Amino acid sequence: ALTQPASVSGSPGQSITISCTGTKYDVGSHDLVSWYQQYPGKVPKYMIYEVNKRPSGVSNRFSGSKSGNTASLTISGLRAEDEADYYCCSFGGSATVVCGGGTKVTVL
Amino acid sequence: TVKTGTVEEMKNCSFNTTTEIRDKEKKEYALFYKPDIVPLSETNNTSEYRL
Amino acid sequence: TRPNNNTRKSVRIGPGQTFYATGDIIGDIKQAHCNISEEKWNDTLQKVGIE
Amino acid sequence: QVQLVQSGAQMKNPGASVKVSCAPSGYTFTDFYIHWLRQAPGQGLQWMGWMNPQTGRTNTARNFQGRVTMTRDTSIGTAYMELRSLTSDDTAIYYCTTGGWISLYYDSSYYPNFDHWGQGTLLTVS
Ligand SMILES: *[C@@H]1O[C@H](CO)[C@@H](O[C@@H]2O[C@H](CO)[C@@H](O[C@@H]3O[C@H](CO)[C@@H](O)[C@H](O[C@H]4O[C@H](CO)[C@@H](O)[C@H](O)[C@@H]4O[C@H]4O[C@H](CO)[C@@H](O)[C@H](O)[C@@H]4O[C@H]4O[C@H](CO)[C@@H](O)[C@H](O)[C@@H]4O)[C@@H]3O)[C@H](O)[C@H]2NC(C)=O)[C@H](O)[C@H]1NC(C)=O
Ligand SMILES: *[C@@H]1O[C@H](CO)[C@@H](O[C@@H]2O[C@H](CO)[C@@H](O[C@@H]3O[C@H](CO)[C@@H](O)[C@H](O)[C@@H]3O)[C@H](O)[C@H]2NC(C)=O)[C@H](O)[C@H]1NC(C)=O
Repeated sequence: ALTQPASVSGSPGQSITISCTGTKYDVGSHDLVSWYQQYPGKVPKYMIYEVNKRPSGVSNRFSGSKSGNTASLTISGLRAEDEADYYCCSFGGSATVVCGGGTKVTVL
Repeated sequence: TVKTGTVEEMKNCSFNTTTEIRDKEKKEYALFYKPDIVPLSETNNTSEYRL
Repeated sequence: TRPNNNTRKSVRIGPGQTFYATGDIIGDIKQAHCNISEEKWNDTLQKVGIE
Repeated sequence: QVQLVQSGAQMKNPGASVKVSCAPSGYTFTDFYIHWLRQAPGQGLQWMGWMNPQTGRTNTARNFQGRVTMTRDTSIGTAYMELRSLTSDDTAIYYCTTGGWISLYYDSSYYPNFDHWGQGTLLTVS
């Protein structure tokens, strides 16, 4: 459940975006969207908790947004450290949270 | 005891309600608050209650 | 406010009458509460004291 | 800092059922929800259920209704998750994660704020 693109790429120094989309119930009803980074073979990491707020330790390169039944992360100032998978998890059905399939980032 | 967890204020009551047809009764339930519910008389402190 | 996400289910009784009662609480458990500012209430009791 | 310890790797035949265990450290156990997550090998994250350690209330996704049950022991300071009716497709990494903050006045259960993640444990069905 919940749709996400498969992959995205760009050169160093560029900025890219990763999008997530769901029904009017999951993402359209609440501002509860969070983005998790995962390097391969590692536990995920914690990037964005509410749709456009960061925790401590996360760079300002990352920022999020919402529009209607869809939301998207923004990665700015690309470098080799940003080569990792990114998943979105958002408020789901009744009292649940549903997570997307994930997007891979390739820095040329 | 909703989903493995206790709720202190609401009782899950089950009662035999009458269908549209006068002959056939049906077993039905609903979550009644406390205050609305009182223990029933003439029983040995069992789980029998009334409005 | 009443934080919890009550549902609502209808119980058919008799010829066409229905009886609406809670069916489930699809979420977590809460406390119903009312909030007042402490500073404003201190002012509104100080002035009532003066008058 | 805070750490979430989990059980070691597991191996099973189909239909055996497994009770995975989690043990948070560094914060009061009953101050934050516990959210259970799954990651099949090569697949994306999937959400299983959350738990209220203060009162044991729990909820699970529609595709695990009855198939999964989770409980806890506040004295030990640990949480358990029983998965039932194992198939070969249940081979996955299982994560124990720290959710929102419990409070009596607003439902923070469904908040996707997984602040701290367990090390993850591999369950194998074959
Ligand atoms: C009636 O009155 C009562 C009594 O006043 C009201 O109850 C109060 O309601 C408040 C909310 O309106 C509630 O506030 C919460 O207090 C806790 C206490 O610690 C606080 O943590 C909460 O704030 C966090 O969560 C919110 C969620 O949106 C965030 O917006 C906020 O920025 C905080 O986020 C940080 O902490 C979270 C803790 O879970 C993290 O999950 C989150 O991601 C974020 O990051 C931290 O962790 C990161 C690592 O993961 C780290 O890098 C970073 O630096 C951060 O440390 C929230 O403010 C009061 O607690 C509550 N009071 C009581 C007694 O229950 C009631 O609402 C009123 N009702 C009405 C209708 O008005
Ligand atoms: C509070 O509870 C209400 C229900 O009492 C929750 O709303 C319900 O959310 C579900 C999402 O799983 C909706 O289900 C969907 O319904 C459509 C048809 O409307 C169907 O095509 C989908 O396949 C799915 O079954 C349900 O309709 C919706 N009901 C209402 C009345 O809105 C709500 O999400 C809960 N909110 C919280 C914060 O707990």
